[PDB]
Amino acid sequence: PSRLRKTRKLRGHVSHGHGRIGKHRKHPGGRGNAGGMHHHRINFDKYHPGYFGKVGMRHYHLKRNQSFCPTVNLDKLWTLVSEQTRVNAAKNKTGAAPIIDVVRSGYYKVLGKGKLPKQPVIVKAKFFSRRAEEKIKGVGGACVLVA
Amino acid sequence: AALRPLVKPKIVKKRTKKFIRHQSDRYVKIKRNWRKPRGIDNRVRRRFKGQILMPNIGYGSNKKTKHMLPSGFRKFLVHNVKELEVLLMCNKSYCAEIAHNVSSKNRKAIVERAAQLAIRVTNPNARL
Amino acid sequence: APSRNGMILKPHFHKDWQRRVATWFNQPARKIRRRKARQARARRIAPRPAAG
Amino acid sequence: AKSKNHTTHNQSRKWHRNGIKKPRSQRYESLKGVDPKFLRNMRFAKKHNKKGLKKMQANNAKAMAARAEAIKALVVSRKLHRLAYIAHPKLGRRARARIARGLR
Amino acid sequence: GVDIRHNKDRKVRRKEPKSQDIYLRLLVKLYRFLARRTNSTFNQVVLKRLFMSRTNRPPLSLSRMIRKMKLPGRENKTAVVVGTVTDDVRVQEVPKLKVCALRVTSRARSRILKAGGKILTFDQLALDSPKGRGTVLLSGPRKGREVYRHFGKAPGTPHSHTKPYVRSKGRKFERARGRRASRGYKN
RNA sequence: GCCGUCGCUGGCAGUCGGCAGAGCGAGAAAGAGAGUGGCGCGGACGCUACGCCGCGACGAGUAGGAGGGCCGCUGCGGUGAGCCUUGAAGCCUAGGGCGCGGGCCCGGGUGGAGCCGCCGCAGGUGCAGAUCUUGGUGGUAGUAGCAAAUAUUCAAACGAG
RNA sequence: UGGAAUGCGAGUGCCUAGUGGGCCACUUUUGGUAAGCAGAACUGGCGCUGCGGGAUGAACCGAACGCCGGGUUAAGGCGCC
Ligand SMILES: [Mg+2]
Ligand SMILES: [Mg+2]
Ligand SMILES: [Mg+2]
Ligand SMILES: [Mg+2]
Ligand SMILES: [Mg+2]
Ligand SMILES: [Mg+2]
Ligand SMILES: [Mg+2]
Ligand SMILES: [Mg+2]
Ligand SMILES: [Mg+2]
Ligand SMILES: [Mg+2]
Ligand SMILES: [Mg+2]
Ligand SMILES: [Mg+2]
Ligand SMILES: [Mg+2]
Ligand SMILES: [Mg+2]
Ligand SMILES: [Mg+2]
Ligand SMILES: [Mg+2]
Ligand SMILES: [Mg+2]
Ligand SMILES: [Mg+2]
Ligand SMILES: [Mg+2]
Ligand SMILES: [Mg+2]
Ligand SMILES: [Mg+2]
Ligand SMILES: [Mg+2]
Ligand SMILES: [Mg+2]
Ligand SMILES: [Mg+2]
Ligand SMILES: [Mg+2]
Ligand SMILES: [Mg+2]
Ligand SMILES: [Mg+2]
Ligand SMILES: [Mg+2]
Repeated sequence: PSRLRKTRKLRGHVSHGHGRIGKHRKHPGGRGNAGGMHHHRINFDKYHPGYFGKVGMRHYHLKRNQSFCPTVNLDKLWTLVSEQTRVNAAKNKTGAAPIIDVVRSGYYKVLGKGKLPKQPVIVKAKFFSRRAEEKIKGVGGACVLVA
Repeated sequence: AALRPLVKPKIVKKRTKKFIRHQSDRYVKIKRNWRKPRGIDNRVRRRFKGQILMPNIGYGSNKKTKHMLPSGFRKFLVHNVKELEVLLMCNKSYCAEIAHNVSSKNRKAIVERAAQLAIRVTNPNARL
Repeated sequence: APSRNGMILKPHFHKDWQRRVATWFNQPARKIRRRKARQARARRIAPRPAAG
Repeated sequence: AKSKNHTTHNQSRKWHRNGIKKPRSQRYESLKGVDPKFLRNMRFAKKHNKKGLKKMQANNAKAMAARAEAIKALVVSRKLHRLAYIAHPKLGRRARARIARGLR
Repeated sequence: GVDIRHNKDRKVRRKEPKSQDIYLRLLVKLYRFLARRTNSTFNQVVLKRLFMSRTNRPPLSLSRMIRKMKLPGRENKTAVVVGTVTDDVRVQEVPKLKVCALRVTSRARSRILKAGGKILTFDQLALDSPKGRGTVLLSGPRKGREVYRHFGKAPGTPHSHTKPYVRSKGRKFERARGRRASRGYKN
């Protein structure tokens, strides 16, 4: 909406909001990211630190799907199964332990961040974390691997 | 037989003349409509002595008597008969002004109604 | 000139990009062309599966 | 093309347009800068302050029960002074009634 | 003339909400009435919060409302919020709660009602307890927005853990000069 | 005295009426509270709450910023049982007025076919300049000038000349 | 007994235009014979600012501005203009 913009209140003022002493010239600093090392150094150092130089090893033919590994935390682990699976193990008495298959939900690694509810589980996953496996033993449960 | 208002207060206006534009006299391209002069060396917007004046907000009219014609009535454009009944419960404080386009056949049957309704018309002898 | 705080963004508009602009105003006029030829095909193969 | 070289003219007034404010004096100032060995032992002191809790109540509740045998062992002119009493909305309610009844 | 300074004469608080919805502009009418006609500084806070932008009244989580209503003493009270009560899927047990918010997500209505709590509105609250007696005002985290991580001391500055604005994050996106003690310096 | 801005994060849903009882300006934290025993059928205004009302203080301004425009231009969706050959747009006006202003409304004339108010939507949207662009017209001015190369005169004819 | 006086509501956070040629004055002050010169310090101005006075006037004296009525002043004045 032009009728809401700022160039509709700027009709009648000579410099159109841009200065009498210093005009609105075209490119009074160069175009783009020019002068990153010479006359825009205070800005490229106060606001984009580390923008100049190399670091690390190159990797020519990088394919972003060899390193695919989406993780799920223990806090929201019990959200992969339905609700009548977590409560059925509550009402359960024969000690049976529901099998939570994670790679079926779409995660490969299991990281252990949250607390767990006191009931056994059988977590099938591709990769496990040390703590994610200890928080599962400490509640009673098995960490199955699936290639 | 004039249709008096409810109350006719004293109307006082802080200024009567129009606010002419700077240098609207030396030229014909510069109309009389006001434009706040924004030039650097301008003598009008520095408020020099004896120059043209500027429309401050100080010149505002008393709210009690703002928009009020010299007949103690406010006004209303009326495009047809039906827009009078809107005005029949504001009788003694507002008036009617039939539009410029309402032909004389309708304007006669508009002044006719406003006469019964006692609504005052500012241009009742308009077209004929 | 950069402002106070923001991104170092590289716009890829240094070629004559206004010449090779591709607008999709015929997208609704080709969805009907594809659907029409999809039912001319589903009528040419009469009882054979329509997907193929 | 010689230009003015340096000045401080308007500066002492720009400084005061938004005031010159002393820094934000907060309690519990940071512990960055303090020497390592000391700030390493203060952490070992906090890490073990809980170790003497069940012994700390045994004394806080002690001197708080003793607080009982502590405390339960100890346990301009007459005119404008009477007018400033009749003219009290609460304290003068009866000196005012005594006057209202006076005219009967 | 007087030598005052009009730099700060105009206090910038919100006189009214900027939204134009009519189920909020009616709550603001009812609470502007309670705010001026009662001597309870609760209604004044609810009114002053009904003005606030969508970024100043943030969402609450069901879990943060749990742990803020489990604090000793405040039992059988109504948890008032001015934002929305989102769900928190990483909490397994839900008690019964009397709640009053502007919105309750369709998966937090479920949990709260299956628990057995009530979900009032601000008009129901204004009828239950006009002066706001028995309530618990809450508000979600305001510095939770990812925006508040770029604010503060600019990056590339001694001890300024401020997040920079970068197209993407990777090996070769602002990791070279003002970060390595090797290449140049670091702060 | 009036206009406006700011502040009081001020006041007003209490218009609680023969199902009535008309109050919350007053120096002093809190109820014109309940129960428990010793005729005449009457009463202005208000309240588009984005509204209305009351108090004080304040009012310069380039560059720049922000807000409010029931200021204006052109088209679009709605809406005015809108206006119009009993005269639309446009233009002219020593006519009547409104608004601080941007601007606007009436009257008279001219004209001959379309046009506007409101709620939203959109933008190639407001000119005094840019040695601006195109077109038109002035003072200069009945002025400069109609001066290189010797030279014209008389009578007659045609012809309004 | 909120531990001197006087005054006044403060604190904090984003986003941000214009500017980055200045000049004058009292006092101090460096170069220069000096300059309506070149160069610093402090405060106030002009620039961005009208108004009364100084005949006139960027900067001096008074005094800072919504539109008006009455009264009184500042600095300057009161033969005539
Ligand atoms: Mg300006
Ligand atoms: Mg310019
Ligand atoms: Mg600007
Ligand atoms: Mg510039
Ligand atoms: Mg530019
Ligand atoms: Mg260099
Ligand atoms: Mg000039
Ligand atoms: Mg100037
Ligand atoms: Mg800039
Ligand atoms: Mg920016
Ligand atoms: Mg310089
Ligand atoms: Mg003043
Ligand atoms: Mg100011
Ligand atoms: Mg300000
Ligand atoms: Mg002003
Ligand atoms: Mg004329
Ligand atoms: Mg167009
Ligand atoms: Mg022109
Ligand atoms: Mg001649
Ligand atoms: Mg410059
Ligand atoms: Mg000098
Ligand atoms: Mg010089
Ligand atoms: Mg300048
Ligand atoms: Mg200034
Ligand atoms: Mg001055
Ligand atoms: Mg002199
Ligand atoms: Mg006077
Ligand atoms: Mg004199």
